[PDB]
Amino acid sequence: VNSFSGYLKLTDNVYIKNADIVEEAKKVKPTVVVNAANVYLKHGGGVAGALNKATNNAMQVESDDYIATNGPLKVGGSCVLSGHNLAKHCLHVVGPNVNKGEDIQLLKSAYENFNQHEVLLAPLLSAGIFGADPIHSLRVCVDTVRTNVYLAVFDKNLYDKLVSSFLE
Ligand SMILES: CC(C)[C@H](Nc1ncnc2[nH]c(-c3cnn(C)c3C#N)cc12)c1ccc2c(c1)NC(=O)CO2
Repeated sequence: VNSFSGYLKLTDNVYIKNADIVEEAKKVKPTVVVNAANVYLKHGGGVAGALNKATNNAMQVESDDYIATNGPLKVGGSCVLSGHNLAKHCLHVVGPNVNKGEDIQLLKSAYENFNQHEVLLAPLLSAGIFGADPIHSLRVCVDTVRTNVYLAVFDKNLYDKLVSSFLE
């Protein structure tokens, strides 16, 4: 149904909210929820672990079957799979992990995957333990994505910092 509510409008197509992406998926029933994935789709921590646990491991079982037959994704790439009980589809997107020395330049390619979907509920790519500067990740999102993106950032201080920085 895509019933998003309580978001701050940053640009004509980018919205942000201080919220857990899992709770937003349950409330919104979006057509697409984005997972902040790794190349072998191992959903142990961060956003991926939170989405997988909310599907009672159904996401991991599906992802393991996909990987066994197709092999790993590339950094900056994506994969559409079932959204299970959270969404119609899950778009698994691999942002670069700069704490593991991956190229930050690939974050544009990661967000470019969103342009295949009219509307998406998504997290901030490459932020948290992936190590990118969260203000830079929001700028790449705004400059790259042309479709409607609703960003859920589950940290009040980080949310207030991104909004404040964007309004400068
Ligand atoms: C920047 C953070 C605010 C963001 N985290 C989140 N953002 C939005 N909804 C969230 N729910 C939870 C949650 C819910 N339950 N649990 C046990 C967790 C956890 N962990 C976490 C979460 C974040 C964390 C790690 C990341 C990425 C983004 N991006 C990447 O590319 C990979 O690494």
